[PDB]
Amino acid sequence: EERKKELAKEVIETAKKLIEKLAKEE
Amino acid sequence: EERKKELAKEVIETAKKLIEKLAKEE
Amino acid sequence: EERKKELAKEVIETAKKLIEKLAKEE
Amino acid sequence: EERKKELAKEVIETAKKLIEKLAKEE
Amino acid sequence: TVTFDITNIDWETAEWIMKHVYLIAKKEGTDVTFSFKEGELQITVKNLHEEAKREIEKWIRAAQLAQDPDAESKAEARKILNELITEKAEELREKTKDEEVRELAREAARLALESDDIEVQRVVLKALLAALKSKDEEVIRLLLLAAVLAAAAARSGSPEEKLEIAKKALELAMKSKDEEVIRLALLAAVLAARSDDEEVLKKVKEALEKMERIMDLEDVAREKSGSAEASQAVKEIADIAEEALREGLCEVARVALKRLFKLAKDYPGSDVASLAKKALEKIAETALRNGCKETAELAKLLLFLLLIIEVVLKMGVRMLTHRGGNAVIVVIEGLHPSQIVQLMQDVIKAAKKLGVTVTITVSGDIVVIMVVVGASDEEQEEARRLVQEIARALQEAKRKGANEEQLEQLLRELLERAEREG
Amino acid sequence: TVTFDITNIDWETAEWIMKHVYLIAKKEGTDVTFSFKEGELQITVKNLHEEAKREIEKWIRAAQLAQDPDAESKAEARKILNELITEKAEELREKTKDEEVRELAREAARLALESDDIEVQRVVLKALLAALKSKDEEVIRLLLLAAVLAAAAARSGSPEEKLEIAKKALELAMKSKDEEVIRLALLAAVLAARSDDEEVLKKVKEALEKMERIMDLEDVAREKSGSAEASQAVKEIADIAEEALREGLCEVARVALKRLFKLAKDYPGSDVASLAKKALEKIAETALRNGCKETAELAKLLLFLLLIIEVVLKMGVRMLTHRGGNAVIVVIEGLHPSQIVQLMQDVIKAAKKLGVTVTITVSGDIVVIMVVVGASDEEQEEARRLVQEIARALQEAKRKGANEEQLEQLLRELLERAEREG
Amino acid sequence: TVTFDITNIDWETAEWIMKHVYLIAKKEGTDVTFSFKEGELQITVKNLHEEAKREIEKWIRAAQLAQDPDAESKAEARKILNELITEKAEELREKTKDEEVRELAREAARLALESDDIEVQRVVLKALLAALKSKDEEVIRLLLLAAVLAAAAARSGSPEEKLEIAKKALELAMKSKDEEVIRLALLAAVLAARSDDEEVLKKVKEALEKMERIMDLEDVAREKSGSAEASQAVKEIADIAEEALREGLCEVARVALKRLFKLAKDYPGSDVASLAKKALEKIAETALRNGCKETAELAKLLLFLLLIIEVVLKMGVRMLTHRGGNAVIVVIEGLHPSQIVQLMQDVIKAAKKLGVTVTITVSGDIVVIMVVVGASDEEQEEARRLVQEIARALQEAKRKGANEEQLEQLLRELLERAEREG
Amino acid sequence: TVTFDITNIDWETAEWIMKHVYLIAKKEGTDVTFSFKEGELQITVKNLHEEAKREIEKWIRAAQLAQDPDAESKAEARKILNELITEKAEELREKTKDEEVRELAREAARLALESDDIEVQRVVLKALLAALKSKDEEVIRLLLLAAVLAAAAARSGSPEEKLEIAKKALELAMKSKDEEVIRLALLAAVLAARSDDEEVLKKVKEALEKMERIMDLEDVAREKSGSAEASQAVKEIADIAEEALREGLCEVARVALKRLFKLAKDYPGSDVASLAKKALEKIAETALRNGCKETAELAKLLLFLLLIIEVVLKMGVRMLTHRGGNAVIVVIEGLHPSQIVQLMQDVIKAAKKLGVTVTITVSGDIVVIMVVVGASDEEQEEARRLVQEIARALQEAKRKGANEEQLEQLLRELLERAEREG
Repeated sequence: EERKKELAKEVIETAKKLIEKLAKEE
Repeated sequence: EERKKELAKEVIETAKKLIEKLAKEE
Repeated sequence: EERKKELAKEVIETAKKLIEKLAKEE
Repeated sequence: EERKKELAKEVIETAKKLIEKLAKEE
Repeated sequence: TVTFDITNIDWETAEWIMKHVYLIAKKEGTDVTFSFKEGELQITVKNLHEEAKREIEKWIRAAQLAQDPDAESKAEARKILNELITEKAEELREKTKDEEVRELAREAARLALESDDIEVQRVVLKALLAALKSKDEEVIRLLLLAAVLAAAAARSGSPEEKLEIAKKALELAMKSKDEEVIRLALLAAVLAARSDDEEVLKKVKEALEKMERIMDLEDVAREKSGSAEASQAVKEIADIAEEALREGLCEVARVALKRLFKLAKDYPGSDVASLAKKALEKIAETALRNGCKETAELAKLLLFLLLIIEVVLKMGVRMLTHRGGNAVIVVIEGLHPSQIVQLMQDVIKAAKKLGVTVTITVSGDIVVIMVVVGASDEEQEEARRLVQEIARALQEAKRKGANEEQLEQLLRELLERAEREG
Repeated sequence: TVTFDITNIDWETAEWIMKHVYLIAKKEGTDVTFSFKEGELQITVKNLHEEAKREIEKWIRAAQLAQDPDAESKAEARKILNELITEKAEELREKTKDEEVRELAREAARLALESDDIEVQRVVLKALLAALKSKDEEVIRLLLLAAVLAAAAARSGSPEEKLEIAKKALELAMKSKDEEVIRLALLAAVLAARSDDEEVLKKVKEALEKMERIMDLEDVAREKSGSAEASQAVKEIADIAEEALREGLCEVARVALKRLFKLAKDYPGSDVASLAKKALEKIAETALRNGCKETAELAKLLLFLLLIIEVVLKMGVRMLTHRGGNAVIVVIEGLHPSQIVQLMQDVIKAAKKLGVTVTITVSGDIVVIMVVVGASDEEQEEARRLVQEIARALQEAKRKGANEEQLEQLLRELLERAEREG
Repeated sequence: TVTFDITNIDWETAEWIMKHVYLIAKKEGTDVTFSFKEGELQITVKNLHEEAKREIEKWIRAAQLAQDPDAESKAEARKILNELITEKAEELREKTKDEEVRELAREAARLALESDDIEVQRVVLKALLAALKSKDEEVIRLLLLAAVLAAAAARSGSPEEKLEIAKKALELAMKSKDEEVIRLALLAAVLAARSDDEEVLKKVKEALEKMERIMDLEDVAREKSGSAEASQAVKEIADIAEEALREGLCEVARVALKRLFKLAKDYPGSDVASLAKKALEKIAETALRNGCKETAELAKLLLFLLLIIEVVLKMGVRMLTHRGGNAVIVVIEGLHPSQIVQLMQDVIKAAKKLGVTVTITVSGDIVVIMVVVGASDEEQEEARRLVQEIARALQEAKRKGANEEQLEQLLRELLERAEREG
Repeated sequence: TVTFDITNIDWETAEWIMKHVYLIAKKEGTDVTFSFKEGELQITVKNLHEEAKREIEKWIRAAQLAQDPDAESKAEARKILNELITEKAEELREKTKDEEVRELAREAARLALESDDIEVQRVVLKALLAALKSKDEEVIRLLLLAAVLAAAAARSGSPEEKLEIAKKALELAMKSKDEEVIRLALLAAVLAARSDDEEVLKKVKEALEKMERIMDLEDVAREKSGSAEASQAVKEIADIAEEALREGLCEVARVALKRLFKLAKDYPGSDVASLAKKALEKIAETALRNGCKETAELAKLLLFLLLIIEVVLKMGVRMLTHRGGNAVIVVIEGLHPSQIVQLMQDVIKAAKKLGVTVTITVSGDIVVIMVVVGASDEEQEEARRLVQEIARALQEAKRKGANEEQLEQLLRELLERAEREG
């Protein structure tokens, strides 16, 4: 499980960062 | 014949070009 | 006596200078 | 005669020029 | 004044609460004070409306119970999080105006309700909190596609293949600078994350990496511009575009076409741009040999668009440019009569090469050009009606005294009219 | 709206159609749409007048019949081309005012009527369309001279010498940028084209060759300015002016004079210009020894203009400047009183060298100068009256508060008056 | 007119007379003439008031009798100068507001009364005259501290150690530009001058030397910034701050913090500033371990202040930067919503390490931040009131349309209100 | 209009005619035309008055008579030229206020009437014509002195040394840019030209040589400024000032002082200027020890003037800096109160060595300084009255809103008032 839990946190963080990137030009 | 036809086409083209060159100015 | 009289004049003159240096920025 | 006659011409011309310079700079 | 007070709060929970509260206060149009300690948070708001007060209370309760080591508190947190998420997801439905966006929204809410993980739930909530503010329904598509992708990839039974696909796709989305590419990547990744078919996963993972190769080559070509290395990279971009057409995943070829078009547009008259036009022709020929209609039409479209941009730059005049699914329009302004003749001359000089249907309209000191391909005779006659109407609207507005910035706005409103008359 | 359509049409034929149709639509002040395919052309216009509609319909008909491989269609095209050409040639008569231009137009239509070739007819048609556009009659003279030269050189059964001459002259006109040289070259070529004497052909060909030598030498001198190579080019220009005078080909000498004058005006204070001034004196003496009055005085005339320009640059002020066939005028304003005395002294100093008959007039803060040569006592007294009237008009225009742009046109209107009180 | 006339006057006496006379005439708003010789001075004023005329007469009388070789004349001068000192000191006592100044003024007049020397009396007069003109009660405190220090060191029968201390301090004040440090140095020197314990003299002399080492290293670091030598000098400044804490020399420890803070603020983002922040943490930890409470709080304040300044520079926005005793405030205006969210991360991220009590308030498009430490929770609640009222006032000031200069003044008037509500 | 016609005229005669006639037309404020040939001149004038017509006619008659080979024509030329000269010399009289200028005019007319030479008489007429145009009676003094010098040196029986002296003096009058030096040279030359005694000739020739040495050294020092050669040249200029004072001449010493003063004022604060100030004190000491009162006082004046200028430049403030005979004045404007006291102190710091009688007056934001030397104490009291009045007028004018140029004019009007109240 641990590698998947880390990859999930990486996906979530990347998604938060992407939500910021999509928002910040608006 | 053929060289005269070419020279005529060159004259004609140069005339069309010169006509445009003149018409541009005033 | 004399070295103290000199030091006192140097103090007084430095105080004069400092008074001007304080006042100048107002 | 000759050096005097030329000196007179040179003086008179210098004066003519000086008169114009004095008129210009006022 | 209205006040909140939040005991035994862990720092990461504290670093949440203010963010959400501030966004609600900025929605309600009210001022706020916040104060922080190790283990405690205090907040006060000007005369907060009870509906927002209840939502802030719900969030505060959820935050404490999400921190709490008790499993029943974490279960109640999952419930309140999904409850708030469901209300926000519902709040988006009436606001949104595209049915595929409404499908994506409903799917996101459903995926969140199936999700075991409060952190997934919170980023889905963050996406919805962005979407509710967002100005562009296409940015809402990007947001919700990212939300869906995160949720659907993060699932408790998800293969590492799906997680790798999502990571590649999101990194490509973060690296990219053109929203259209982000869409084409994320959509394929969402289709993979929805599916369970390992062939679809494999195809999408290769396609995303081929998009990454394209993206990286464009970065290399751009940042090293004015070089034999950039000139070599043009060939390699075009050759990956050719491989993409030979494989038939032609949505990535649409990416590669657009990447070449950006490079060509960004460096006029260059040897790079001179290579790019010749490449775009071979890519068009390759797309015609493979019958990939929208892609082939896109290659023609980009070619003609480069040519009118090149005519405009050689004339040194003002122009405006906008784009659509099966046509291009370019508007020329202040064109001198000899340049009206010469632009007309050059439009034909382009047309008799490319084979496009094309229409040109002259009014006042404006010329409107429209180009279209693959459409029927009747759709082309309606496009002919539209370009004539676009010229009428533009020149009659300019006659009514429309300023340059108002005509620049008007092309957006006319592009919307051209969708509304569909 | 009004609409037309055209079938099985060649691309080159379509290019000729659109240009000519657009010109008619712009002449009628109306908006247009065109649309293209390989083989077809749709045209639409706002509310086109029946007469312009008939002209466009005739031209479309003629275009199809001019594409058509049937000789009887091409015969009807030759007829309708001649018809349209003839109507345009008539349209030019009332607009034009110089009788030499009216003769050139009349003769051009006559030369067109003899022609076997639709592309000669096209040249004639384009020239006449340009003349109808033209604001300036001297451009009309240049246009018509080119038309005449094209037709008169193009004729069935022509010597190759005429074609070679025409090519040399038109290539010179394409290279050159001094309108009087173009006129002098084309006029000589038109006389050669209208004549059939091989000695006239030979003379004009050597003359055009030497005109071109001088033109090339001016490019060499100008682009190599500040060098011994530019000094060598001045020496050759001067010695070619001596050749031109020894050959009696006085138009060439007229060219050579201006070719020095441009260099002298463009590079003030230089050794190059200092050589050119000395050359113009050599050329003046060389011309006085041969007795061609126009060139012989023109060398003096240019010299005095250079001398005024030199002292006016030493005063550091802008001037009006103009021209006539036997006189020159320069006007100065705001000049300091000591500089008025100096300019006076210098103008007399210039005359004391060149022997040019001269007059100077001063009013307000305005100095008007006129020089005149070879004119009789009565023509000189009329010129004296005129320069005094020019001073009155210029001072009354300064009483109206006129800026120099209006004064340069007022000197044109006063030059017209001078040629029309006589 | 009014006129004065003075004879057998020595050149230094002449310099003495004019300067104060002009300052009196400028105080009375009246025009003047002076005229000079070897041995004579005459002065004329527009219609001077008899009371000011009597002051000029007293000053003149004192000047002559202070020049006079007769001891009884010099005694009469000592009496007139003491009379003027007493009058001006009483004027200062009425005019002033600060109780420490109202202590210092009385004490200075007392030291002058003890004095034997016209020259001390004259600089005492210059100080008092500067104080009567002075704008700031703290500049009056600096002036009077210098006056006291001069007098208390000058007294007859003093040890040379007091003179050396005074000389060191007054040289340090002439070298420096940092007002608060000058205050701290002079205060310590005044306490040493008033005391008679040779250990207190020794301690203050070592302290003033370490203040001087601290200023010298600050000059090295500031003027040689970006060098490895300046990068070394940071470590020296910090280690001397650690000496100051190990020795418990409380005022100079406060000095040393402010020196590092200035360097960091003047060279943001640098390696030098990166060393300085780490040093300030080291010094803060050292101050916490040694129980130097007010100094430790000052170090913590300066840390948080740098962190806000540097995240504000990363935001690239205008701010109001201000200060007070044992609390810090910064205000931001026009901040982007995403930067509000980022600040709402960063402030909390800073607090998580630094351990402060902190408050942040958002109103309209203004953010007010306040930080406080060591205060009891009721004083923290009054600070919480104050920051909210500071936001209310600043919002109302932007609602009144106030520019930042008036806001920085409003923060002074709010700082004074916060002291007066104490 | 009126017309004139002038047969068989030589070119130099014709050049002389227009130069006069244009100046008459410009004096009459009227429009004109002129026309020129080999051997003939014609002139036409607007609205010409009969008295001016008679002047022009006399000039033209005289021009013919001065060209004629006949001695009886040249006698009538002398008569008519002397008649015009006499009438214009009479026209000059009541233009003037200064009786020395009236005596110069009276003597110029006498010298011309006594003269044999047309060429002198014409240039004398040009000088008188320039004097009529002149604005400044000091420039009239220069003009007339040059005229007198030319005439007095040109005399038919003259020693040849006088022609050399006149040439040397006029060459300096042309080389210089300092009207006071031009006067000093020309006056000495006129006194020489008048002399029956060769000792005066010898003295003046050597004096003009030393004036030349001084002027040439200033060119060396200026064009090589900042060099060791310029630094050496300063010493040598001062050595000629020592030659002059050893030779008892105050006149050339004024020149030498002025040339140093110019160098100092044109290169403030420099090592060159630092040598110059020290030299000016050496020259002052030398002049005092030799009893050369006028130039000794001038050295004092220029010394203090440099010191005021340099303390002003060290303060960076505006001043005004007019001069008079045997006194110096400087006005300081916008001076900050600390600078007011400091400048007043610096005036003492100068006076304490220089020993000059000095008065300083302060009003509003204006300081007026005046210095005087060698005057009786009643003249010093009138100077005191004047400086006080100058301060009143200046500050009342600035209170009345007077600008820089208006106050600059007021110092001219006050400088005249200081002579008109004498």
